[PDB]
Amino acid sequence: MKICKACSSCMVRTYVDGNIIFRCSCGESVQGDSQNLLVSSKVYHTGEMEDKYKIFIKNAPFDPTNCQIKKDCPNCHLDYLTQICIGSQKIIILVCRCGYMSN
Amino acid sequence: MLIPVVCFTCGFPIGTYAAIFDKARTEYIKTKMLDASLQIELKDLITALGIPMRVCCRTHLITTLDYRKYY
Amino acid sequence: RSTNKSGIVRPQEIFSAKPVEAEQSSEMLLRLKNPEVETNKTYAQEIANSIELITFERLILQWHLLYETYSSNVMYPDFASDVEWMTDFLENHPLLQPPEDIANWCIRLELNKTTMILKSISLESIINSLRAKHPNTYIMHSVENTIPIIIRIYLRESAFRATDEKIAVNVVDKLLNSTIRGIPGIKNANVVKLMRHRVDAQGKLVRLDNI
Amino acid sequence: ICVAQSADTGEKVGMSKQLAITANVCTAGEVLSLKQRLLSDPAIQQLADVSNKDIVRKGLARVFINGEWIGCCTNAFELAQRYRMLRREGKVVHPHTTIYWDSMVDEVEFWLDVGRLTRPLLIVDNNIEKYNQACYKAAEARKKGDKDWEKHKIPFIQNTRFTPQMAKDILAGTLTLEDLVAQGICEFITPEEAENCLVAFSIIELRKHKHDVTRRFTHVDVPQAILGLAALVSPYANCTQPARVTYETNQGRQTGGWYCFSWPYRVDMNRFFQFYNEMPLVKTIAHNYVIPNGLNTIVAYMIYGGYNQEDSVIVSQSFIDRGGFAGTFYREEKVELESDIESFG
Amino acid sequence: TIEINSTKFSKLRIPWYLIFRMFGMTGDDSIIEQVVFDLESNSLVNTFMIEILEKSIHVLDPIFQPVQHELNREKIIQFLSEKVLNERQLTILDKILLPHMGQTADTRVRKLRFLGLLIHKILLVIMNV
Amino acid sequence: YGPIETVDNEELTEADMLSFISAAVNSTGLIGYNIKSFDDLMDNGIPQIVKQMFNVDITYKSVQIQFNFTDVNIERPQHRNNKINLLPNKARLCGLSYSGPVNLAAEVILTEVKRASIPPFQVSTFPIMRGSNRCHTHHLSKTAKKEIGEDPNEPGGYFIARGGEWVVDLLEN
Amino acid sequence: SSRSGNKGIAALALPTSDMPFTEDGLQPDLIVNPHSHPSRMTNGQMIETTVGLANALQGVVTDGTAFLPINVQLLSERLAQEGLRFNGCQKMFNGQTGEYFDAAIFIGPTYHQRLQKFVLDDRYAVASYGPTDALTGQPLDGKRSHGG
Amino acid sequence: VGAGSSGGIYHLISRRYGPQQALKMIFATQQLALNYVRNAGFTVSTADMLLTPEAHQEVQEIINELLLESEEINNRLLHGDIMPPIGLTTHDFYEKLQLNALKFPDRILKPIMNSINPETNGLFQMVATGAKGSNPNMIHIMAGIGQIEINTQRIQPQFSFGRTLVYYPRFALEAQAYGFICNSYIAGLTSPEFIFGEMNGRFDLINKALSTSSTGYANRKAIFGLQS
RNA sequence: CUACACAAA
DNA sequence: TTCGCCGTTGCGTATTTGTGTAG
DNA sequence: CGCAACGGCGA
Ligand SMILES: [Zn+2]
Ligand SMILES: [Zn+2]
Ligand SMILES: [Zn+2]
Repeated sequence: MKICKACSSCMVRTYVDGNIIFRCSCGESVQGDSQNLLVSSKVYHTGEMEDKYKIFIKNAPFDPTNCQIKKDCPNCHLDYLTQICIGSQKIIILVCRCGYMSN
Repeated sequence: MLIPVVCFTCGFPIGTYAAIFDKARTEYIKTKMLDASLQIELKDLITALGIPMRVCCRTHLITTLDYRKYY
Repeated sequence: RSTNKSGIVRPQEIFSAKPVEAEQSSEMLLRLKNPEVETNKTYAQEIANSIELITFERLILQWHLLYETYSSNVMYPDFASDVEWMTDFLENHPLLQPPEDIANWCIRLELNKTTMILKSISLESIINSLRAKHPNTYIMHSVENTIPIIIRIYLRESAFRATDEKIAVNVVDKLLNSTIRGIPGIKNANVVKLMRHRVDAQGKLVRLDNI
Repeated sequence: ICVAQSADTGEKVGMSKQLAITANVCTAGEVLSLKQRLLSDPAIQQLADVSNKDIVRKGLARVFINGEWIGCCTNAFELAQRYRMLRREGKVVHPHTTIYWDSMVDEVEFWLDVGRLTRPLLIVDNNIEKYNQACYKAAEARKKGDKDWEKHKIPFIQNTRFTPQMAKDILAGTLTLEDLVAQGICEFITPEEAENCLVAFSIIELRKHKHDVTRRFTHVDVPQAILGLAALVSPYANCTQPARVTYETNQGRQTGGWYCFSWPYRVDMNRFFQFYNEMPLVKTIAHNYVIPNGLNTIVAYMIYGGYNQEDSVIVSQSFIDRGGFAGTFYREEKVELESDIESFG
Repeated sequence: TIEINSTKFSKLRIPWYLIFRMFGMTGDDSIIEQVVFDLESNSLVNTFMIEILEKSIHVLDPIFQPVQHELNREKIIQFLSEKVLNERQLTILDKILLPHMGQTADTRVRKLRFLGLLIHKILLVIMNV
Repeated sequence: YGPIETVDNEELTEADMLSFISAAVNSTGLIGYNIKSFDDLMDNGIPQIVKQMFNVDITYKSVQIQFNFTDVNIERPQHRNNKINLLPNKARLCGLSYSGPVNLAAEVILTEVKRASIPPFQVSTFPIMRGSNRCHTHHLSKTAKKEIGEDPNEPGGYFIARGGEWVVDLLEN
Repeated sequence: SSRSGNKGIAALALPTSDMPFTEDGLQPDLIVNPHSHPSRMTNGQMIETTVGLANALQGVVTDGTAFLPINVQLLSERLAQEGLRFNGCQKMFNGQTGEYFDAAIFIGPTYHQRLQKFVLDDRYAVASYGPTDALTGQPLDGKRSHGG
Repeated sequence: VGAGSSGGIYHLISRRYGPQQALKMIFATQQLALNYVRNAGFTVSTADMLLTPEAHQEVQEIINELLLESEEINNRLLHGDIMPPIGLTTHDFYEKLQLNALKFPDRILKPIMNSINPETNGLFQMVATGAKGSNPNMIHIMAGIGQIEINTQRIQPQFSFGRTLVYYPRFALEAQAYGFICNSYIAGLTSPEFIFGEMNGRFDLINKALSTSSTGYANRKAIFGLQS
């Protein structure tokens, strides 16, 4: 996001002609270089699960409806660990209430 | 609305002892103490009434609802 | 049942005379030539792999559409360690010079090596398919004999006669949809065991279970 | 919702649902009192004090009451648990309020609106705090090098406070569901709150996992609670194909019987009053609350001349004559006089 | 597009940022923040959210062309009144826009926070999370 | 609460939990949700709907009219023979509606001001659920219901309108 | 119909002398085809008959509520302890001929319901004349209109 | 002699002497059979569908081996050893593995038939002679229901995120959580097993309810396209 | 006759 | 200039039976 | 609810 410094609004990209001109509705421009040259991108199945389920994975040990298994928490030394099976690839995450988050 | 005059299945006259059975059963349940009352065995009571060991006759004797108990 | 064959969908396709593009359960049964060789499962599996359609999007780990141009130049800071293989490509291909009218656009594609090996596809095959199908682009590639393969596609000038962003995005879409291998319209191609009858030299009609 | 009761034919299959036997419909609660209590809670930060940046930077949890966002709390789970305990006490929070905690978006939702389905569920308590304390003690023993660290661990206990004495008192009329709720033995759970509940389907299952620390039930159910009144008429319904239980729910409601107890004072149309009714020899709990319609016919499962094939039945003419399923059908003829023009004669 | 299915308003898909503008908080970055909850935050969640919000802002509305880039509340509110007295429209808007949030002038920033939360939830469902 | 380790339950059978089912059904009453909802309606909701939501204040061309209803009361159903009570069986037989009178008192303000107060009056009749707090059989023994031609073993929950009995459904929303 | 959902239409009514009877004189009220069971899986009715056979002899009414613990082996042993066979089957004689069946017949009390579908209400027969529609000139619709 | 039996005796009688003769022969043979059963007698009893304790233990062992294979698949999932084929996700491959693992072996009939006397079992004789019922009917009644499949897949987690029912925890791995019924009808299903069976039965009822309208519209269109 | 509701196969 | 698109309209969504209720 | 003309305006 390129926020106009005068009116606090989104600026268009307007790649005219050989460079990048951050044209705004009010008229102010910043131009900019380097990072602002990535027009678009798409990344195929790289970075998921933990990022979008961060809240749920944090809350999992405290949800009583989550499954538990009988194995030790190395950090915490309980006998039980909360088991999560998230996504279409069925990633198994063992998480403890102390903070253990076996990846 | 009452215990039938004769057994619906074979025609044995259980209505002869219908009233005696009703009141004797109320008495016999009272000394034996809604669901626990139904599980009290009435084999001896019905046999003493003279009714034979017939599945149909005892069925219709003990299961028929009395309208006077509901209205 | 399961390729939507649930309900009246296939009978509705049949009875309503639905067009080929409106079918949800299209299938073909293809026999190998030389009925002496249609008895080896490995050869049939190789042919099945060879005919299944593969587009460019299935070999791409990720792609980036950059405004940067190249000169035989301003470059994106993130993909700055690419100049080594750009120099290597330029020195190893003295016949494919950068366009004298190259446009200020680029497409940096990261190739999935695991998918490429799992499909027996080579970098040369991909580049040859891209150049033939998309003449008004200038493909630049890293070295396959290694860090992942990087491909840079620069629109020449002719893709533009809509803002240049829109033309570049549609060119990205066209490149990602370009078929690398296989015949169009073939999602999958699995090998099936066929029961067929055949007459021998003795004139007996035998049921061949091993087709 | 009764998982069995539905139409067995036509477009009305699964269209008209039936309340389960213990299911109730909530009335509107004191939303304003709970809102005042929440906004006076030191644990809840007001909407005008915390910004959207603080909600994600500090991991604040949005608190809703009747769908209205009223603030944020430091930790959603503790707030929901504290208010669940307050509801269990029953004084400050009405027992019929819904306290829901969404673990996927970190939100606590309170619901007190009309139309919520509720059912009472027996609460299952455990010693998980003491279990964890024993685990930490055993870990400390292992760190110290003790060769008998196992004796520090205590077995896990999970159980309900419902006891057979309370069952006897319930059957004896001394104990009621209100006393069960006030004592904290059971609580009302709404389908939204039910998503926060891990329920043992039976006391048998609760007893099976009594010492299982990996199955920590929040409630224990009574399996008959998943059926409606008409579905419970069917005996040994779990031994019957469930579609036939649906068939019975349909047929159990067209059965002739004492359609009304005040029939002689009613001019009813197309109403059938069957004289003789019997309690089933094998009754179900549905007959504690509704009158049984039908008779305990003696049935021979046999081939007799091929007159009972393809759902036909051979009946005893004598059983018909004696009054078996006999009754009175009633019709009515209501004719208005319109105005002074018409008269009866 | 945010549509209010009230009596006076119907079939009129006001852009979300325009509705945010009519209730104050003219800062467009602040309007985006009302949906993403953290403007200067990493992770692929906020980036995808913000890119969608960019596209939603930078699209020609076929029926809200004049006020699409307008930055004062007056012109947008007057356009809304034409399409459907400034303080009359803005007061009749809060009686139909999230009444459970409140119907008074004070409850407007919280109404916008709730609207941004709703848009955030919808766009989260768009992620297939 | 005591501890969970010392709860004696090993002799709690599956037929003992049917007692919990019985406790639940006896508490609700198997019909009680909708009778309670109707009682809540004509105890608080109808007064809420009338006292609130109706304090109209409009200005016409200029002239302004303001009037609100301050008191609302619904009575048990009545009949014309000196306002004799309408029993459910009489309504069913005669084809009447088992509707209870609604009484309203309204004060008009015009603005000069003219504070006019209207005495309480019958505004309409509201249909009455059988067994509701405004039904004539609400607090009645089974015998007392029998002498008035009523079913003693039925819980009510329905409406008598033009002689027929009607069930207002539980709509899914 | 029974409480397990097994609908049936009364096809034949037999006098008391024509109905089959057990060795001890028990005869049915209804004769239900065994072919109604195997596809419909209404084992609850079968178990209810087995339980009610012993209930009638003991003079009790027991609870057959769903999901209560059930042991069909113990119920059959209860039948045996009551003085009957392990199965509820008995030696039956044909009422019309007096000849015993070679197979023991399962007979017992099964609670049955009379569904309020009366053939006297459902049957309809119309002759060549009656009320017709004014517009189409066709007969009116159905029994209610006295033609159709 | 069955109805709709191509090449049966009545079809041959019709081919050689006419369909009216076939109808008369159907009536005559039906009278012969009914008059025979007038003396032979036929019945079905609750004991006809009861397994011996040994057969019950054998069925329990078969079901335990099925659940053991399912638990092995779950253990493989925990270790990340589930590697789907191309075109299949790990979730879909795991579901296929669980569906195949929980299938009843064809030897489930051995305990059923060890408890059955084929000469006197009315239920078995109805099934085996083609009069009524099928082998799955006998297996469901006596041995066990097995896995409940709706649209050729297990019970989907519809209750909540990763939950099939309020009785099973989130992301449960046991087969029972997704519609595997270890009980038979004679043994009596538990509450969640009955819920899954009710799901299946309701699905069948809905299918029967809506197929009528779809097929009726198709039939009318075909009739009007073909009637000329 | 036009809704609508409850049912049957 | 010849086609896609897109609201925008219509059409249609098993059969035969009963009973009500009202307008 | 879906399906299919359609006919008027963008290409
Ligand atoms: Zn600007
Ligand atoms: Zn830990
Ligand atoms: Zn008898």
